[PDB]
Amino acid sequence: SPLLEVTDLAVTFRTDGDPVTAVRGISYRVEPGEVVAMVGESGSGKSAAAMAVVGLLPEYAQVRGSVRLQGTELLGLADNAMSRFRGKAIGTVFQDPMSALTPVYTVGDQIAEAIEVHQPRVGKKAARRRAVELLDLVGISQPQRRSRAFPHELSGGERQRVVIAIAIANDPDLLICDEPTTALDVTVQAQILDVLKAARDVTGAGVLIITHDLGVVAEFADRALVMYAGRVVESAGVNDLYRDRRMPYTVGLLGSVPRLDAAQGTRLVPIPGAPPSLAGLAPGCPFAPRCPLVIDECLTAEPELLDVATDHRAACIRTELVTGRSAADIYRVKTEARPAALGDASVVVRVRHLVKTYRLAKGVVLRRAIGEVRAVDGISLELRQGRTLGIVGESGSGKSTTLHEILELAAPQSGSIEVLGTDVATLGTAERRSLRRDIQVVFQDPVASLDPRLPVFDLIAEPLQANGFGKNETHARVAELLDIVGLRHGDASRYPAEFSGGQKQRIGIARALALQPKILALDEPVSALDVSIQAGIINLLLDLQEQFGLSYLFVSHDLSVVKHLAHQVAVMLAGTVVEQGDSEEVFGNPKHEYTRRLLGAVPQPDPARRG
Amino acid sequence: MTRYLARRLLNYLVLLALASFLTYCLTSLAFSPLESLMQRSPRPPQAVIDAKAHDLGLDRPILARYANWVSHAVRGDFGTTITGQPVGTELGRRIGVSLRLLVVGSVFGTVAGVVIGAWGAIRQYRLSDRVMTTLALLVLSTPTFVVANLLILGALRVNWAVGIQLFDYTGETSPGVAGGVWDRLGDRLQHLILPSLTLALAAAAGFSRYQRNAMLDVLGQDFIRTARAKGLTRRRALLKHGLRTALIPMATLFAYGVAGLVTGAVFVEKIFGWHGMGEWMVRGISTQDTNIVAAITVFSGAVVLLAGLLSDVIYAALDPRVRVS
Amino acid sequence: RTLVVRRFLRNRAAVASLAALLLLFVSAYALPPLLPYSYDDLDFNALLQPPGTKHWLGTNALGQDLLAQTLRGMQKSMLIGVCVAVISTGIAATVGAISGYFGGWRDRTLMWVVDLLLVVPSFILIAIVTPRTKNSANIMFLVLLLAGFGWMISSRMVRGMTMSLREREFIRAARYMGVSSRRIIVGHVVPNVASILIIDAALNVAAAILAETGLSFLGFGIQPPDVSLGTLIADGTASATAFPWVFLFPASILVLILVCANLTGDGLRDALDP
Amino acid sequence: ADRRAAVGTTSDINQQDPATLQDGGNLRLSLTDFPPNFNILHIDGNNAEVAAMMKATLPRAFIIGPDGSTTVDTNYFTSIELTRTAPQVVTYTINPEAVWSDGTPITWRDIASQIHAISGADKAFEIASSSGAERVASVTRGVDDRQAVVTFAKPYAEWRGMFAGNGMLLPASMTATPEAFNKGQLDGPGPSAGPFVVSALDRTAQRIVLTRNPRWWGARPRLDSITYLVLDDAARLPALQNNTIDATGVGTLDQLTIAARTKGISIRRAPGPSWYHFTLNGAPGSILADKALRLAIAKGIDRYTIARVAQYGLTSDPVPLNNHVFVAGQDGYQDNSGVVAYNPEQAKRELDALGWRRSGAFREKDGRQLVIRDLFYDAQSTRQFAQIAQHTLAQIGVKLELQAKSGSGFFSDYVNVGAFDIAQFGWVGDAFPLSSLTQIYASDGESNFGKIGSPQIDAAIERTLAELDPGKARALANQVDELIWAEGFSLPLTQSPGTVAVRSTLANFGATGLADLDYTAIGFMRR
Ligand code: SF4
Repeated sequence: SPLLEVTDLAVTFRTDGDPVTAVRGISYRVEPGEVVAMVGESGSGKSAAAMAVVGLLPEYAQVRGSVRLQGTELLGLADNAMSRFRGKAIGTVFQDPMSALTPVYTVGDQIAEAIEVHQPRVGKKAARRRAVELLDLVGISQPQRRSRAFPHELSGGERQRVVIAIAIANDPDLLICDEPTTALDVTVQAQILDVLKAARDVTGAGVLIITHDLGVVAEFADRALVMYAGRVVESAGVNDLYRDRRMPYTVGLLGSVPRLDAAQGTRLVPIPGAPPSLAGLAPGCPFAPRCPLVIDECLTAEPELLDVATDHRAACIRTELVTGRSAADIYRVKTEARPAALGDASVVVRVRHLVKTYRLAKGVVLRRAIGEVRAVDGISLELRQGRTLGIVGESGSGKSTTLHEILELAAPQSGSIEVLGTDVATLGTAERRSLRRDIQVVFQDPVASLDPRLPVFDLIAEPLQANGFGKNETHARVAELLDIVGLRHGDASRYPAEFSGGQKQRIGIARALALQPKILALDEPVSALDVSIQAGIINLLLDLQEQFGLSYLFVSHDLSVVKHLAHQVAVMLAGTVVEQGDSEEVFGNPKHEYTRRLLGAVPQPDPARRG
Repeated sequence: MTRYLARRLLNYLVLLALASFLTYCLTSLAFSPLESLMQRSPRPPQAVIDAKAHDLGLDRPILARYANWVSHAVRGDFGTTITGQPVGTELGRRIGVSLRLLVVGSVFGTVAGVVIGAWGAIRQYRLSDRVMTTLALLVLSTPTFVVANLLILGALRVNWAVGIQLFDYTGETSPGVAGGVWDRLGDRLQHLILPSLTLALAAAAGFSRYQRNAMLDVLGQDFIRTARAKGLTRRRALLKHGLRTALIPMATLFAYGVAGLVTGAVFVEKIFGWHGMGEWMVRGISTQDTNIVAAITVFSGAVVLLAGLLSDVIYAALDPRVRVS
Repeated sequence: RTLVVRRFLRNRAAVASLAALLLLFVSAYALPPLLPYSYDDLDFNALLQPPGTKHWLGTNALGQDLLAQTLRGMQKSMLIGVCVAVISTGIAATVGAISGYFGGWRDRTLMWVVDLLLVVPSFILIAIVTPRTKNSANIMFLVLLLAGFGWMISSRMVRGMTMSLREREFIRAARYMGVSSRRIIVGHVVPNVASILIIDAALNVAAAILAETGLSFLGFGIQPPDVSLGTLIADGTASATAFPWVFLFPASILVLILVCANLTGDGLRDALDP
Repeated sequence: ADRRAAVGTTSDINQQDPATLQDGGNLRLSLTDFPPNFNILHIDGNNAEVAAMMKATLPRAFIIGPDGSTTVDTNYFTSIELTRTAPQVVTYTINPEAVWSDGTPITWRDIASQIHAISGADKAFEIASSSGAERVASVTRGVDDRQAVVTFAKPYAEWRGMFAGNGMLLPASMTATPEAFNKGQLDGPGPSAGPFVVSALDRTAQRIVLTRNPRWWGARPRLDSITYLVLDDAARLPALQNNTIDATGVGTLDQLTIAARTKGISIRRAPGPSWYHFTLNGAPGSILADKALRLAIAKGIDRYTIARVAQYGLTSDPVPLNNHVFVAGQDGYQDNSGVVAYNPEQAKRELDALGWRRSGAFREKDGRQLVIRDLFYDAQSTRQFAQIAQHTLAQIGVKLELQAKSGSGFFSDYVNVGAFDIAQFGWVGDAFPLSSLTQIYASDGESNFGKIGSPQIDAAIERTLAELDPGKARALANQVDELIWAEGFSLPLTQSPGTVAVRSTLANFGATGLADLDYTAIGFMRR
C-alpha cells in the first residue's frame, strides 16, 4: 500500500472576483524511501498542492478529491483528528526561515515541545536532552550552548536548520519540503541538501520536495513531476526527464537554466509571455498562448497526461515532434556566441586599494562601539571598455556596498576611484552632476525602484526631463527606448502596477539606458524572477552590449548567470577580493580555497554526473 | 534586563524634572491670581496688595519663584492656596481618592479590552467580530461626560423599576457602616461600580482596537503555521504561540492608555462627586490658584511616567529581543 | 486616482457616513434662517414644553427653542473641529518631516522634545491656558490653543513615513540621474505622502471635537450667550432626569457626529491602505 | 403644587404627639458650605445655614407662632415684661434653674455682654448687625439673682427681636473680649444650652453631628442625633432619591417633579419671609458708582419675565416682589417699584444722555466698554436669573458677565470684601420686619455690602424706628422703601415659595414659614 496517494486533488481560493482554481485535479503517489520532486515556476500551484496534503491551507480555501496517508483518508477530518498525523507521520519544512520560528522561545525549547506533544510521558528533563541531540544531528555547532539561543541570535542557515529539526523530531513517515532552500546562499544550500539527505537516511521516510529550479532536482530527487497552470504536465525519472523531455514547456524550462559548462556570450532559450491567471482559464492546453508548436487542434479540449515511455508520461498531443530535438531548434533561437568586437584596452572604472568600515555598536537608547566590521578591505578592481565585470559573493560579503560606493562618486576614506580618467576627488558638483550622465544603475527590486504612481512614459522620460532635454524630443526618445527593450508602444500610459515582474525590470533597464551611458551598474537585476523570464533578460543584456557597445558592472550571488555574461570576474569574501581575472580562468581553474569551494557548491542541472 | 531599565529610569527622571519646570512657567504666566483683590471695590490698600503678593511669591521673577517652590516642595511643603489654607493637608487624601479610581478602571479596562480584541482578530469577519467592532466604535465615540450621565439616568430608572436603591453614585462612601468591617468594604464597592465602569468602557474600547490590529499582524507571520505543523491544535497554537507574541505591542501602548484615563477621571470625579485630584484641578483652575495646579501637574506627570516604567519592565519580561542579543 | 475612489465607494458604510457628515455641516448654516424662532429668542409662554407644532424640538427651561439652539451648537462645535484638525495636521507634518529627514542629532532632539511634551496629559495643558482664551469673542485663540497641543502623536507617524521613504529606492534612483532636490520634493514626496496626511486630518477631526466639547462641558470652553454641543449637554444634564429631551437631543447629535467622523476615518484609511 | 407664594398663617409639618413617636434615630440634613466661622453674630458666621445648625443649640427669649405672634419661652425665661413706655425700659428674667454646658449659671451678665458686643460702640467687634443694642441706654441687674433690666434711651418697637426669632443668646464667654468674639469660634462653637449640642465635627469628610445634651432640663427629645452633610446643588436631589438626604428644599420645576415622583417623599409648603435679589455695588471704584447709571440699568431689567421663568410650575400666577421692607402677605405690604419699572427705550435714552454711545455689539465711553460683572452661587436655580438678566441687558447693549462661584467662602471671600459689580443672593428674614432697616439700608449699616446710601434714607429710617404705633410706622417704612427704590439700591426679584421635600416618616418637621420648630418634638413615625 502506497505511503501517500493523492487522487484528483483540487484547490480553489475565493476573492472579490471569480474563485482562482489554484490546483485543477492532480494525482500522484509517494513510496517509502523515495524522493519525488514537484518542479515549476511561480503561479504554478505547487505550494497549494503541498499545503493541501499537509492540511494547513488558509481557511478561505476549498479542497476536493482524495488524500490517503498509509491507507487512511485525510481530507475532511477535524483538527483534533488531523493533529494525530501532523508531526507524528507528516513532517514539514517551510520556505522562509525569517518568520518560521516563534520569537519568544529558545530553539531548544521549541524542539523539546515538538517531541513532548506526541510523547507526553517523556518528561521535560529528557525532552531537552533529545533536543540537544537533534541540534547535534542537524549540524549546529556547540549544540548545548546554542540550544539556549533565541531565534534572533541565529543566521538564516541556522534558522532553517532548526526547522528541519522541529520536523525530524519524532520520526515523520513522510517529509514535505516546501521550497526549502530559497533565500539561502549556495554554500548553505549545499549543506541543507546534505542535512535533508541525512534526515531521509535516518528516518527511512519518503520525501516530497517542491522547487522552482532543476539543479536541486537533478542532485537530490529520484522522480520528477512538472507542474504548469495547476496540473502536472510531465513526469519521469530525473535522468529520463533531463535527457528525454517530451513536452514543449519542459523543453523551455530546461533550456532557460544557466550553465557553468557554457562559454561567455551563449544566448539562453526563453519562453515568451507570462503564466496564465488561474481565474477563468481558456479552453484547450494552458500553454497555447506561449507554445511555439501550437496548432488549433490543441484548443478544442485540454490534453490529458498520457503514457509515452517506460514510467514516463506527458500532457501534450504533439510530442512526436519533440523527440530528440534541442530547445534552440524547437524555439528557433540562435544560441551561439556571436563574435565580440575589438573594444579598446582603455579602462572605464578603476578602484585602487579602497577601504571602508562599518562600526559595530551595542545598545538601543545609547550606543557603545565594541568592534569594527571591515565591510570593504583594500579592494583593487577595474573594468575595460565594452566588457562585463562580474562581482560575486554570498550575503554580507560587501559586494553591494562596494558597487553603491562607486556610484556615489565621492572621495573615499583611503584608496582612490577613477571613472573615465577622472578621479572622484577632483570633482566639484558642476563636474559630478555632469559625470552622472555617463553611468547609472539598475536595481534588484522592480517594486521599489519604480515610483508607484507615475506612468511608464513619465518614468522613462524622467532622466531626460531632469537633464533638460525638450518636450519635442523626449517623446521620440521614450518611444524608441520602449522598442529597444522590447516593450510595446502603448505601454507608456500604463502604470507600473499593471505589469509583470519581467516587464518592470525591462522598464528599469530602459530608464537606466535613457542618456546613452557607457557604464551600467547592474545590482542583482534578475534575482527573484522566474527562470524562463531570467533567460529573456539575460539575452537582452547581451544583445544590448553588442548593439551599443556598453560596459557592465554585474554583481550577484549566483554564479551560473555570471559565466554567461562576464568577461572578467572578481570574487569577494567578507569585504575582500580574493580572486580576480578572466572568467574562463577563474571558473575553469580556481586556486583560492574559498573560490573552489564556492564553485563546488553550485547545483548542476545534469544528473548524469552523479558519481 | 537591568541595563535597559536603568537607562530608561534616568530618562524618566529628567522628563519629570523638566515637565514640572515648564508647566510651572505655563501656570505662572497663564494665571493672574491677584485680579480679584485688585478689582475689589473700596480698592484694597496697597499694603494688602504687597502683603498678599509676598505671601504667594508674586514679587519674585519666575526663575527664583520656581527655585523657592521646589526648595519647599522637596521638603513636603507645597505652599498655600489662594485663600490661605495649606496645600499639603488635602494632597494626600486627594491622591488616595484618585488612585483608587484610576487603578480599578485601568486594570479591569485593559484586561477586558485585550480579551475582546484577541477574540475579534481570531474570529475575523464572523458575526461576533462585526458586533464587537461596532460596539467598540460606539463606546469610543461617546464622550466620557455623556457616558457617565447615561449610566446615572439608567441607574435611576432601575432603582425606580425594581423599587429599591440598587445602585449608589454620589461620593465615595455612605454616612456610616453600622459597625463590622466586611460591610465597611462592601459599601465602598457599591459606590465604586459606576465610576469605575465609566472608565473601564473607554479603556476596553481603545485596547480592543489596538489588540485586534496587533493580533492580526501576528496571524500574518509564518510561525503559527509552523506550530500547528508540530501537532498542536488550532486553539493551543493561537493562544500559546500567537497571543503571547501579540501581547508585546500592547505593553508599549499602556503609557498612553493611562494618559487617556487621567483625562477621563476629571469628568468622572466631577460628575460622580468624588473628592479627588480631578475635581481639585477644576477648582484650582477656576480660582487661578498656582499652587494647587502645580501640585496637580506633578501628580499627573508622575502617574503617566510610572505607567511607562511598569510597561518597560513588562516589555522586557515578555520580549527577549531586549533581554538578550 | 480611479482606484482609490473605487475602493472607497465600495465601502458603503464609509461613503454613507461622509455623506451624512457633509449634510449636517451644510444644514447647520443653511437651515436656521428658515425656522420660526432663532437662537437667542425666548418664548416665555412655552417653558420646558415637549416637541410639538410650534417648537419642532420643544424648549428648555429658559423658553429657548431647542432645535435652533442645537443648530447653533453644531455650527460652533464642528467649525472648531475642522479648523483644529487642519492646523494640527499641518504642525504635525512639518515637525515630523524635518525630524525624519535630517536624522541624527536633530531628529533625536525633536523626537525627545515631542516625548517631553507628551509627559502631562494634553487636556490638562489646554485647561491651564484656558483662562486667557476665556472671555474673548474671537474663536481664533481657542482654535490655536487646541491645535497647539494636538499634533504630537501625529508627528511620530509622519516621522516614520518620512524615514521609511527617505531610504526607498525610487528616491535613490532619482539622485543617480541628476534630478534637483526641489524636483524630487514636488515630484515624489508630495504625491506619495499627501494621501496619508489626509488620513491624519480625517482622524484628528474626531479628537478635536471631543476636546472642544469636553472643555466646554467643564465651563472652560465657549462662554454664554454663545453655545457649543458641550455647553448644551452641560445645561441639559441637570434637567435630563426630569425632562429628557433637553439632554438627549444635543447628546444624540454629538454622538452621531462623532460616529460619522470615526466611520469616515476608518473607511478612508482602509481605502488607502491596501 | 401650585399656590400663591405669599406669607400665610399656617405651617406644613406632620404635627404628632412626641410620645407616640419612635424613641430614637437620627435626622440627616444638608449644608452648602462647611462653616468658616461659628459665631452667628459675626458677619463670617451670620449665614442662614450656619444659623440653621444653631437653632437646636442656643437659647431664645420668645417663641414665634405660625402667624408671627410671640410668647415667652418658659423653658429659659419666666416673665419678660415691658415695665415702662416713656423712658422706655423692659425687664428680662432667666429661669431660676438655667445653666450653660460648662456649668455656668445663665445670668444677666450674659444678656449684658452680648448687648455690649453688638452695641457697635466699639469697632473692634466686626459684628454682622447692631440690631437695637445701640438703643439700650444701659443694662443692669434687678432684685433677683437673674433679673435683668434693660433701659432704652431711644424707642425700639422691635425689642422682642433681641435674643428671639432669627436672634439668639450667646454665653458671655464668647462675647466679652473682642478677641473671643472675632477669633474664638473658628472651629466649633463654645458653650451651649439647647436641647441638642454639637459633639462631633469632621472637616475631612465635611460632616457635623449633634447629640442630645445630657444636662438638658426641658422635654426629653424623640431623636438621639442630627447629622449634617456638605453638598453641592446636584448632590441635593439625587442623593434625596437615596437614603442619603433625609430632607432638602425644592428650587425649580425639575426639582419639584423629581421630588414628587420618587417614593417615600412628600412635598411640604409654607411660604416664609425670605426673598432673593440683585444688589448693586455703588462704592468707590465700581462702574456703577454713579446713581444715574444704576437707574438706567435698572430700567433695562424685566423682573416680570424673571419671575415667570424662575417660579414656573412652583406658583400658580407668579409675580415679582415690589417692596423691600415687607414681603407679600405681611401687613403693611405695598408696591413701590414704579421708579424703575421696565422700559428699555427710556433706558436707551438715559444711557445716551450719560455718554455710553453704541459701538460694536455693546456701548462705550472714553473707549471703555460697559461691562458689568455678576457674582452668584453656582446652582441650577441661580443660573436662570443670571441668564435672563444677561439676555435682556444685551438687548439694551450692556454686557453682563457671569461669574459663577462655588459655595465655599462665597460671602467671606467675595461678598464681604466687595469683589463684585452686581451680586445675586437672598435675605432670610423673620417676624420682625423693621429690624432689617439699620442692618441693611442705612448708609453705615453692617450689611450694606454695596456701600450705598445718603442722609435722607438714614433720617427716614431713624424717623421710622422712633415711633410706637405700627399702623403709622408701616406707612413711614413704606416711605423709606420708596426712597430706597429711588436710590437704585438693589432689585428684589422673587419671594420664596416655601416648597420643601421631606421623608414621609418625619413628624413635627417640614416647612414652618413664620413658625419656629420645637426642637424637642421632631422624630420618626413608628413603622
Ligand atoms: S497540446 Fe498543443 S497547444 Fe498544448 S503544449 Fe502541446 S502542442 Fe502546444
